[PDB]
Amino acid sequence: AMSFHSPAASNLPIPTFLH
Amino acid sequence: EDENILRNAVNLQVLKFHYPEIESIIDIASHVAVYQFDVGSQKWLKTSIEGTFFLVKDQRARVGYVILNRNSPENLYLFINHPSNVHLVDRYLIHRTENQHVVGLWMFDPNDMSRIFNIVKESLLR
Repeated sequence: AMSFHSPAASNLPIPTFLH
Repeated sequence: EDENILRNAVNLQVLKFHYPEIESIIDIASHVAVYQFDVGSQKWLKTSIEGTFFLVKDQRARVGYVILNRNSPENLYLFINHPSNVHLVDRYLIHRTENQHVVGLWMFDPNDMSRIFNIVKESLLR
């Protein structure tokens, strides 16, 4: 279970893994 | 329409040359860039892979996708093994392979992004 010319990688949303 | 037909016939042979297990093209989207999540640093990295995206199926009808890279001989061919492993987040398709292995796809055209997402889900629908 997770939660959160081409764009710079900093624009992508950060995946977060839960336990 | 007829020029596209030939173009897809040629593309499929380019695909089969690199990846002989590919059986057919499901759909296509141009100008897709590939990112990788470095969880050993909690940072996204942009890869050198940018080009045409092809949603394809196995000879066993497994669903996957190829990006033929416009920068180098290094293309990318990945399977989509479970439909819930693909998420549309913001302007990106996020594709998680189990055990914290995450890539992200940016399609130049926003319409390709939500269309491909639906086609991915329907291709795996059972």
